[PDB]
Amino acid sequence: IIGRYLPGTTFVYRVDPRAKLLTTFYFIIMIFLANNWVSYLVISIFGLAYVFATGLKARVFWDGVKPMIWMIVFTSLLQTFFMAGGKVYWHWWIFTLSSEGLINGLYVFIRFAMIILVSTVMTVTTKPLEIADAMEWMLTPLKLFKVNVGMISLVISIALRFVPTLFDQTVKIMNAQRSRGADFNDGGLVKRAKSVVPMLVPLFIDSLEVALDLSTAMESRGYKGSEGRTRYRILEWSKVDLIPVAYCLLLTILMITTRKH
Amino acid sequence: GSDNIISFDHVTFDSPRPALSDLSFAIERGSWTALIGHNGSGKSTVSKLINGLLAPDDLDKSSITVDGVKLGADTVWEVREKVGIVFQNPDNQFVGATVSDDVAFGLENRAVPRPEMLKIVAQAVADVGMADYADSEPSNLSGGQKQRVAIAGILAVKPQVIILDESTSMLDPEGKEQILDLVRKIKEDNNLTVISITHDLEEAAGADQVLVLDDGQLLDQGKPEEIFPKVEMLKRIGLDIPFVYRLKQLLKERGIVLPDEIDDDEKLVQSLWQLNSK
Amino acid sequence: KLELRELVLLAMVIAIKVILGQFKVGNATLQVGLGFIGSVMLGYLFGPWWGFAGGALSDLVSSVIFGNLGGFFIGFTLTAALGPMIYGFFLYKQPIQIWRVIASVICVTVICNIGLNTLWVSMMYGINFMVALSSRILKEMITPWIQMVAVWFILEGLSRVKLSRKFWS
Amino acid sequence: AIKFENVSYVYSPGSPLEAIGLDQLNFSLEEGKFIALVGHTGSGKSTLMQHFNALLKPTSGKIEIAGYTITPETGNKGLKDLRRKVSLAFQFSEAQLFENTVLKDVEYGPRNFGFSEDEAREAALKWLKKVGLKDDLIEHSPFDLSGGQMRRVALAGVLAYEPEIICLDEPAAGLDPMGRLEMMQLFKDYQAAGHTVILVTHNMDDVADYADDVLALEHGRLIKHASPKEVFKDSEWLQKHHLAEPRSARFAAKLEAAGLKLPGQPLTMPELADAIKQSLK
Ligand SMILES: Nc1ncnc2c1ncn2[C@@H]1O[C@H](COP(=O)(O)OP(=O)(O)OP(=O)(O)O)[C@@H](O)[C@H]1O
Ligand SMILES: Nc1ncnc2c1ncn2[C@@H]1O[C@H](COP(=O)(O)OP(=O)(O)O)[C@@H](O)[C@H]1O
Ligand SMILES: [Mg+2]
Repeated sequence: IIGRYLPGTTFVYRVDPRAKLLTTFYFIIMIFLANNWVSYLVISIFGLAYVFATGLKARVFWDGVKPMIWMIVFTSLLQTFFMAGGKVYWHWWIFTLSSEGLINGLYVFIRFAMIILVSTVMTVTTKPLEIADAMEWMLTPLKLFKVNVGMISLVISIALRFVPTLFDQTVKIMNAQRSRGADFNDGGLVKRAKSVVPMLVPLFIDSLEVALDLSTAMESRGYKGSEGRTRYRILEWSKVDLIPVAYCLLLTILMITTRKH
Repeated sequence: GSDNIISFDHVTFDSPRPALSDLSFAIERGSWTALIGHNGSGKSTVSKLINGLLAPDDLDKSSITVDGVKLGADTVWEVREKVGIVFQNPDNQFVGATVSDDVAFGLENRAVPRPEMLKIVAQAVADVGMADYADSEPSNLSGGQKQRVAIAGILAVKPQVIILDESTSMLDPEGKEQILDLVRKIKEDNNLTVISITHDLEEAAGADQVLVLDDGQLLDQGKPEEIFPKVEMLKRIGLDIPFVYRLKQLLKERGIVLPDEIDDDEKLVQSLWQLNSK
Repeated sequence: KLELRELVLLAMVIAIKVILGQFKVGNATLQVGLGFIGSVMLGYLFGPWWGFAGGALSDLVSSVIFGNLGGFFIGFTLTAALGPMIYGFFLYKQPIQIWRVIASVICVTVICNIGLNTLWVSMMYGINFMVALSSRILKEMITPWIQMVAVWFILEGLSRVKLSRKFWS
Repeated sequence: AIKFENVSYVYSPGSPLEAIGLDQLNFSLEEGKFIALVGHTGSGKSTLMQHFNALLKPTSGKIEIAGYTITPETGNKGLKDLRRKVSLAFQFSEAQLFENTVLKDVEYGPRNFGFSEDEAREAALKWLKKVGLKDDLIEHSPFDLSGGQMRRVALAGVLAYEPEIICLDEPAAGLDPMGRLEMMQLFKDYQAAGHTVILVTHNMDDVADYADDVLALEHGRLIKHASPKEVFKDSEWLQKHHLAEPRSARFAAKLEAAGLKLPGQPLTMPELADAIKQSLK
């Protein structure tokens, strides 16, 4: 289940990952401003345009939205019942379908859908290393606290490298324990709780040995702290990055004029 | 002229038994000195102590000198630039996110400008046989490929000594042979010194000088053709007798008489053929 | 501060938390994610504040490698950083006790799962606080009583591991 | 007995990444013999290993092992009794030690399979004595041990309940020659007790010395299944299929290239010495 990037040639794939992440963050921020049908239509048009500009099949968005469709439906219906009002179409003990209730449910569903679609667009069309580089770039202002962002970037880089390795080690450890009778999903609450130790303790031991070996390897190669080091992998801007700058900026107008002040 | 020289010293990590005790040896320049011993003999601590990761317990009588500079707290980061180590586990030492980044880690650490870094990394990656894998992730590579990346990263910063700390132990035999041949080619091309730390004596059979360790003490030293015939010492400390000498011992117990100078199996088979004349 | 070896161990624990975030235990309808276990590891081993860092980065790293389908937002990062902070406050250098486990689990599920997560879900999706809480409170009332037993056994195992030749204290 | 019918295992069925782990396999391994499973890296030895205890289930295949039958659609229920009779030790099994005590770690195996609190303890001490680990090291933490001692504990953990079939993935990879020989003789004596041992290894000397059958894989396809004196008979065949040959066999080939006759096939050192003695007789 590791790896969600899907290659493509459309102009979205060439946008700098920092600009793409900023566009995602700004879209999530701007969704907060939608409170009437005009603003929701505006965010709908802009989000759907951003989705179509990727060129991806709708199946990837459907696969991304499957894990949360129950949550979406439950939240929308409960908001419909709790914000009911106006014309009533079906009344029961507490369940009262209403025009305002349906409007609020549609609004909540739209917010869920477009947040999910923007997140899927960001995740699918960007390589994980580039997302990591963008995230490390956005941690630069923390230097005003004089925090060593070099160590933060090093920790993120090392942790992202070792998730695929430690996952396979976890699979190997589970298989080794199962081969001698371990049950990892049976036996009731206490036994299920106990069964996590055979998974975790050898994994922690492997993490210890990997930490020691990698620390020795890094120290032996001349590592003496993040101060005074150049970089090999860099992110650089282009012309295409003007597209998200306008796309956000234009949006910032269309919301402010149209939202119910 | 010796490249590495160590005067008698001992190191303790806190523990009753010191890991090393009065260790004293010299290593030539342009050699393939091989360090062999038990799995608790203190070879890895020697490797880590050569470049200054570890320090001797008494600086007033101990001495470590590499390339004519004496090792000390001030001199570390200068000896560490001249010697590089390729460790046992191929993937534990793989720090970069890709092959190119892993090779470029050492040059980043030395504040090399990026325009020169690109050329140096490309040349180092091309020196080993992984020109097309410059973007492969660590998990997409086998053990031999990751050891090639480690050797390329060590070669990028241009050291004068390469210490292979049981690098080929975790590889398949073909991977072992490929890595050893690559290291030999690199040593010949760049004129380096190679210190190979290994358990089995097959690798040490081609060495220019053999150092054998036990309980942190240098038990013997010399050419492989003069260390191996002392089979009783090898059996005493529990080491693999190499093929030719073990077979010669079995012929001894079988009653066949052969010269003691016999070596690599071609000489042995020709000796049997000339004996077959009678 | 932390030496290089301890920084690499912190990255290892962050990766372990990220991986455990994907593992579920339970029957066909009631499943609990093992992510909380990682948080305990960040609080038991590295203390209240460093675990906070390990809490935040683990949210970034996971979002990089498994995808943040729940919306790229900084509030969930703050919650994932705040959890291990409380766990470290309750468990860092103190001997393992039942009441520390009870208190740490209750406080984490009251401040992070209930509260902050509900507040940010409500703010993101426009619904008010009571709507968000009513759509969640079942899981946040069932799960802590399982997390208690799991955390007790994990702490026993980790205290077993720490007092060995492997750990370098 | 162990028997495979037409078996295939395909990693990630469908999908752009669809690697065929195993090809059409058809073989029968006789109970009570020593079998060495050989092949180059990436040949599918680990998948064939995991197929034995139904960790990996076939895709359009049938397996008959220890009386059990495994088919692609079989369920996870009832595999507890299969994994009691067919047990696997993985490569670097010492990494699985997690318990508070050496004795507790060794008896964690039998206890999972219904052994009582006394039977498990007695079996654990018996196998701790057998593997070579001495007495005072019991009641120690498994982590406060040497690598060889940790591996001995790990192997005693999977031999403690006397499984009928034991499958070992490179058991003596990093041990000393004394420990390596001790472990190999332990497995040979276990085989001589009536149980079946399946060894996955790259060392052809061990295959020549101990194995009774050799199971050769290439790219997930079974290429040969015969006695060691027949698998290593043709050097060019071994070279073609990425298979190595015993060092004793290499010396025999070189001596025959020198022209000296050697009766039989000296795959191990005593046989080579006797062959030389007969040649110069
Ligand atoms: N971190 C440590 N703290 C204390 N003692 C240690 C530590 N690491 C190793 N030792 C001990 O120091 C001695 C020397 O071990 P060393 O690592 O040098 O052995 P080796 O056989 O050369 O290793 P390798 O297999 O890595 O080549 C051994 O007795 C070992 O148990
Ligand atoms: N987790 C996996 N996912 C997909 N393909 C795999 C996986 N593991 C192995 N394979 C493929 O299946 C084949 C079987 O390899 P393996 O059984 O590991 O051989 P060996 O045990 O000799 O290394 C390999 O060639 C590999 O490409
Ligand atoms: Mg294998």
